[PDB]
Amino acid sequence: GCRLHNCFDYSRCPLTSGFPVYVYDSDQFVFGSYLDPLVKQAFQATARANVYVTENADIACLYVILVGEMQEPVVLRPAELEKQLYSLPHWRTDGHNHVIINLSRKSDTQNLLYNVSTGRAMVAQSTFYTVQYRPGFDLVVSPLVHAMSEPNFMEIPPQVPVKRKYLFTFQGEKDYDDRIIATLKAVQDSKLDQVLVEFTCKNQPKPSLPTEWALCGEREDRLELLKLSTFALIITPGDPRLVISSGCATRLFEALEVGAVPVVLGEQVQLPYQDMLQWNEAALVVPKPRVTEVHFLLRSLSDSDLLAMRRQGRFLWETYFSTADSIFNTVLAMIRTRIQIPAAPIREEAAAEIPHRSPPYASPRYLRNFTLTVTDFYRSWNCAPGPFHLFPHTPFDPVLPSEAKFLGSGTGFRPIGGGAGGSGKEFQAALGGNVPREQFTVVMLTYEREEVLMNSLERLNGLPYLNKVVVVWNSPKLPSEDLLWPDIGVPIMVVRTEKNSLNNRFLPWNEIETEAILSIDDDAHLRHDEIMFGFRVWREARDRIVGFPGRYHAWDIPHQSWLYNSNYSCELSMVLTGAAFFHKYYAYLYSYVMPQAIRDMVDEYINCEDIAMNFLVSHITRKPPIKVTSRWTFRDDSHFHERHKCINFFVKVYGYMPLLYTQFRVDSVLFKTRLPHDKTKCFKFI
Amino acid sequence: GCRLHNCFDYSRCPLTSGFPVYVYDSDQFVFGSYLDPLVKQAFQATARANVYVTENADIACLYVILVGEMQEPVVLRPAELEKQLYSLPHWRTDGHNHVIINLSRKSDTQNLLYNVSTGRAMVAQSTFYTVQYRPGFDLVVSPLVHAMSEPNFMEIPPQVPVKRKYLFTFQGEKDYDDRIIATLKAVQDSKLDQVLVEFTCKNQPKPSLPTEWALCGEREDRLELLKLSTFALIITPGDPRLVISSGCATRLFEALEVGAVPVVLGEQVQLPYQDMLQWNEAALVVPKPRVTEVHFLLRSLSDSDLLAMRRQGRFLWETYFSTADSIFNTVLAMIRTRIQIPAAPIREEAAAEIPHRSPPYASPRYLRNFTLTVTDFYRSWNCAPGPFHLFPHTPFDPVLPSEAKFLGSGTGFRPIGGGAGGSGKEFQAALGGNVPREQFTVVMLTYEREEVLMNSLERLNGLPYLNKVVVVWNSPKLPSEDLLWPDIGVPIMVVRTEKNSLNNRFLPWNEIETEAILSIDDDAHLRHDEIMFGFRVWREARDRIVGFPGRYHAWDIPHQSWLYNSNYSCELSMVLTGAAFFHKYYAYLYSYVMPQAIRDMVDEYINCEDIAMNFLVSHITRKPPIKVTSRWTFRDDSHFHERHKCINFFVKVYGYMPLLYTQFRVDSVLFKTRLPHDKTKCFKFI
Ligand SMILES: *[C@@H]1O[C@H](CO)[C@@H](O[C@@H]2O[C@H](CO)[C@@H](O[C@@H]3O[C@H](CO)[C@@H](O)[C@H](O[C@H]4O[C@H](CO)[C@@H](O)[C@H](O)[C@@H]4O)[C@@H]3O)[C@H](O)[C@H]2NC(C)=O)[C@H](O)[C@H]1NC(C)=O
Ligand SMILES: *[C@@H]1O[C@H](CO)[C@@H](O[C@@H]2O[C@H](CO)[C@@H](O[C@@H]3O[C@H](CO)[C@@H](O)[C@H](O[C@H]4O[C@H](CO)[C@@H](O)[C@H](O)[C@@H]4O)[C@@H]3O)[C@H](O)[C@H]2NC(C)=O)[C@H](O)[C@H]1NC(C)=O
Ligand SMILES: *[C@@H]1O[C@H](CO)[C@@H](O[C@@H]2O[C@H](CO)[C@@H](O)[C@H](O)[C@H]2NC(C)=O)[C@H](O)[C@H]1NC(C)=O
Ligand SMILES: *[C@@H]1O[C@H](CO)[C@@H](O[C@@H]2O[C@H](CO)[C@@H](O)[C@H](O)[C@H]2NC(C)=O)[C@H](O)[C@H]1NC(C)=O
Repeated sequence: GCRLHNCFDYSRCPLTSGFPVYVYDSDQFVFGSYLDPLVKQAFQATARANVYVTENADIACLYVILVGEMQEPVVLRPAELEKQLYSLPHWRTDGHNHVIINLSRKSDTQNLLYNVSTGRAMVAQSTFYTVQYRPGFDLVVSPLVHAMSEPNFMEIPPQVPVKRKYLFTFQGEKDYDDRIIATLKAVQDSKLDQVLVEFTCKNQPKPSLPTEWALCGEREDRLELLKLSTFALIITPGDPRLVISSGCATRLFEALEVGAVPVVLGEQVQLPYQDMLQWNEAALVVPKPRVTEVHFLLRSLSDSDLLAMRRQGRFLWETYFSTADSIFNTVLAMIRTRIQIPAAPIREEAAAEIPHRSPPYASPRYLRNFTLTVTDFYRSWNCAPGPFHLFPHTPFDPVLPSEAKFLGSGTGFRPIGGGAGGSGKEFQAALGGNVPREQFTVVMLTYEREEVLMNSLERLNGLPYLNKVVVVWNSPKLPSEDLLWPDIGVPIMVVRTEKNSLNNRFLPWNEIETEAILSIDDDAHLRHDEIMFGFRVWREARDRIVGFPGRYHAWDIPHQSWLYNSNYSCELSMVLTGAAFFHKYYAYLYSYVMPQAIRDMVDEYINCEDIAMNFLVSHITRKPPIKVTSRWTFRDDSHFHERHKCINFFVKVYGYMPLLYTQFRVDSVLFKTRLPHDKTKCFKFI
Repeated sequence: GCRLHNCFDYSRCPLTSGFPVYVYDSDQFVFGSYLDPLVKQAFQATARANVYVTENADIACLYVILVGEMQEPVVLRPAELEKQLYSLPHWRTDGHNHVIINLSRKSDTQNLLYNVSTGRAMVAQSTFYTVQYRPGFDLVVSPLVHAMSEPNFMEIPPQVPVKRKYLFTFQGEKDYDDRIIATLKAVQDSKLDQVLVEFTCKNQPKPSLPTEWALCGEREDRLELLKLSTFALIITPGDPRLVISSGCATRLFEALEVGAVPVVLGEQVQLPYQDMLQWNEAALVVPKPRVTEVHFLLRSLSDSDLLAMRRQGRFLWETYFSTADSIFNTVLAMIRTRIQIPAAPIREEAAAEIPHRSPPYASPRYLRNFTLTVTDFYRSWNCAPGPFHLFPHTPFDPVLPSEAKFLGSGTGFRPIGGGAGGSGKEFQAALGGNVPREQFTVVMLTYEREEVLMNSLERLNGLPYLNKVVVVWNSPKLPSEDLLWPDIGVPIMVVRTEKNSLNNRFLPWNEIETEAILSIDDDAHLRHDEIMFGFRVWREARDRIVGFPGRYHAWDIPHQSWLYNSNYSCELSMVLTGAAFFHKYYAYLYSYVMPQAIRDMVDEYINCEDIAMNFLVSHITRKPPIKVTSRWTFRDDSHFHERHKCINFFVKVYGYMPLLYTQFRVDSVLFKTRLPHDKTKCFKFI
């Protein structure tokens, strides 16, 4: 049988040449008129927009043809479908480097390609029999539910409380069948916990494969019961030759959508994208012989583990299942990863520099292409943000051991005291730490404050590790020609914004040449020694927000909602970006991967952009931010209530509150310490 | 073909009943006299010692029979081997729940079971043809190299420098053969980098399977060249029916032993334990068609990624390959995990309490059995310490979100201000944080200091969150009957040590009922408010060492070695356990999973136990410790030089320096802050 090492032509697909894809126009072939119109429409829309797609058929590494779900009843005959396949313009003789895509939307009994010879082409679909599944070569994909429609998070029930009305539920109609039915009916009768198990359909059943449990009713009927259940049961078909069915995949989709943790009875099943995804992290898979132990097992699991499973299922669904675009990207990424080609680089925000009248070292980029696609496979596919983009830098890059900088990897390192260590002097003379030398860029948002901007920019004169200052001009009116900008020793670049928005401060501007960004308001007052210590801390904590202003979130018992609080406190949960360090990676994520609703809300209130970034970074890392110094001030009411509303809405969007509390801040080691006369403090006041 | 869902009897193996194993005595059967004596000897030794093994054949979930590598030439005939198998006492009719183990030591051409019917039994061996490999049911295991011998880490070359003399090496003797040979010879001729590739054996080749590259010379000859090479090339057999061979596994073993990163040409191969292990993290697997791109790919990889690969290979080798005991444990663990049964609990240090003459809440235990074996599969098998033990607690347990304690999971939580937050008062009245309420236990080592012990114990009177005090009596002489122990409000338990050793303070005593341990010398002076703040920080940082005394390690340029330093410094790398918090988990690891050489050295110098624990915790987490307060003192020369030697030896044992620098310490949020009169500081002096 065909495998990737004896039916794929690698000569078309060099490692460095990218991943050019050619998509056939199905309207120019007999398939087009018989396709289900919504599938055709959505697929054409997503293929038109995809970055990998090319019109140049001669350079293509992969060819894509949509044969799709066809209208019922299927007019086309298998032999004539085969005849059309073998007649495609670039189906040279055997169809190597072709993937045939057949997306399921409405029918769970259609098996077009069962009697069709596909030569050397790969097949991506949701239904497979053992005689036509080739592991590692074929792809199991999710069904296309939301075609020409959007899934709204507002209708997804919240992740908490962990326990819902029913422990588990099942609805279906149709050797272990009798055993399973008796065991689950006994569980229902005993009433140790509330369950709702039905083995007949009240609403007329949907047509099904011969030995499969049929879906009951409409999609809206099922979600109503699934929204009330902690777990969702998925019983696999009794036929041993059936690897995966569209019905079981639909059940899995509907369970993951509303947060019911799937419980699969039967290990022979191949779940969608199972080659890349660790489904054990999001679903429980149990052998049918162990059905008598399912109730005990489900009762044994802890709340936090169950909640982690629910969260991982939400991630998987949103990233790979929810839209046609996601399905197409997942197919392309699976094929690209199998043949070890890196993802396409993520786009930067090109900007126009406003001309004005008045040594930087840039961090290296794109050093881990192959490592990220092949070596870090698990993190790439099972952790946010996902595998679809290649970033120039990443805060999770492995660091070298302490010895390497002395034994052959010292390029760029600046040890303290040459490796002997030392006191304040040796500390102030070198960055030290566990990573090479580095600079940072200041990003400043300004609006109708033309004079304070000059003063604040002048205050930045002489910062030791400053690469450049980026001034984001938000006002509709351009700066005047008579405005003399100060000479602070580093370039000042004024970038023109296409529209007025607080989200512009987190745009990944092309002008930013450093991993580190210092985000500062145009009227903030920071001493040089605070900035430098914060930079060192961030160098030690690259994946956190490291900043000066602190806030925390509080629970309102009478209303069972969250409140934003800014009193002085002994514990914190947010560090405002009015003065904070963070990695540019998060700017890309904020601008292009974070949900659109959050940015739209930021625009609506012209407020809460810092809260959104804290939400994002806590969601990614599951760690709180770092408070750097003792200061709390750095110098309306509706502006204050808007933030309570922002917090509540963001909780709705994410499904949970990602913020976490910290009960400590950081200071320099020898801060306020009584030293011997030979020693010197690291900082005079910090 | 047999699969686990149609040839395994789960009725013998309930989830809660453990994993009882019965091992046949091979001496009582015709196999025994023909076995290779060293394989037989080592296997019997390890089976005798294993915790899962039982002599009660009626309760056994699994049955193990060693047919092993046989003496060459093989006298026994396949039919007679089959005859003996089907005659085993508990081979009922078909051999269900049997695993046949055939370990390879000396021969790479022996294929005993090729013409043998095994019924429903599983087979664990190193050589498989496609007609006799059943994925998910059979096991690919490593060869038994170190039989009745020990692998010494002293002969393993250091992980750094990353680049060695040769970029890659190959030695072997014997469609892509000509392509590969020409490409690699061209790489050698071009001399962009130094390589040594030989396609004939200078020393007589070892016998090999028909289409396999034969091993050259003796094992000692190969390691000499492998020690000098950054990468090691592994070319798979040309026969498409050969899944895995003992020779390729031997090559992989030898590469992983000395830190040469394997480069495998051919993706059809099944590497050992590949169902559980992510080999992509430790090896590069490349299709043969891409041989022309191998040189570019190997040159592209960065030093840190290559070093991470080397470290992961070291972990995998030491955990699963190195000894016969490890191989047997891996086989048992793979089978146990496939059928979803938890690992056996790790042993505690039972102790005798010395009687003496003068509310605790215990943390819950064993709450994540199924989650750890099935849900956290990847972390369990691909991260240290490994999957072989079940721990009562773990510092990496997931934490709940902020909302859960208010919406149905509030059991044990003590929010600050009821969720509204607050100032010093509300802070001092509740623990707060992100995890439920908790206590800590004090562990105190004493020796010939009978009086200071009384005073120090008296100082502990009134600690708010103290569960009990454990006094580890090291002196050969017992405490006198006239010694009146103080009444400090909590139990004092004096535990008798079986021998005098500093390693006794990290023994996981049965008396310790808490996750947190406060390790304090019997003469240290700590104020109550320092201890409490440290406890809160640790509650926030459960996987770190959190403590007061700080030290750092320095590089000695003239000798290219490490030095221990205790001057005042602006950066730190160690927190001494003379006053520090840590998780009991690390006590289990120190006592039972850490290498024996380290503990033997601690005994030899009667010094350096704190340095060892810092090494361990940094190795596990790859994060530095946390320094809690500003104080540096809490009140011989050879004792000081011994520690330089300890550091160097530990670096030899681990293969690298795991310590990392930190340039900051932690303090309370409102420490030294000017508050409004309504607010109050969290601590008066901290
Ligand atoms: C410093 O701390 C104090 C004490 O925590 C804090 O005072 C609190 O402020 C909040 C917010 O203004 C108050 O809670 C509100 O009370 C009003 C009625 O007075 C309600 O209408 C509010 O409910 C709305 O908002 C909710 C979302 O937050 C919705 O779910 C709800 O449906 C309503 O739309 C809300 O309950 C609270 O009563 C006071 N408490 C006291 C003791 O004064 C103060 O704001 C903090 N100061 C700073 C600068 O942070
Ligand atoms: C405070 O800091 C100072 C300055 O760093 C520090 O003084 C240094 O102490 C070290 C250790 O005593 C000295 O280094 C040694 O020097 C002797 C010769 O004087 C050598 O024999 C030593 O080499 C042996 O040890 C090595 C392993 O460490 C082996 O690899 C080697 O083969 C030898 O066996 C070692 O080089 C160093 O010279 C001084 N430096 C100065 C400027 O004095 C002091 O110890 C620190 N104080 C405290 C309390 O930590
Ligand atoms: C890693 O991938 C990046 C992104 O594709 C590569 O950067 C491109 O390199 C080509 C060839 O030099 C240039 O023409 C492009 O302009 C680069 N793109 C960007 C965004 O800079 C990079 O060469 C790759 N590095 C490797 C393979 O080592
Ligand atoms: C998780 O595993 C532990 C360890 O095997 C179980 O603890 C044992 O439980 C049995 C039955 O109650 C006792 O007889 C043993 O003494 C316990 N061992 C120890 C070391 O305490 C625990 O019951 C399991 N929890 C589950 C399955 O929920």
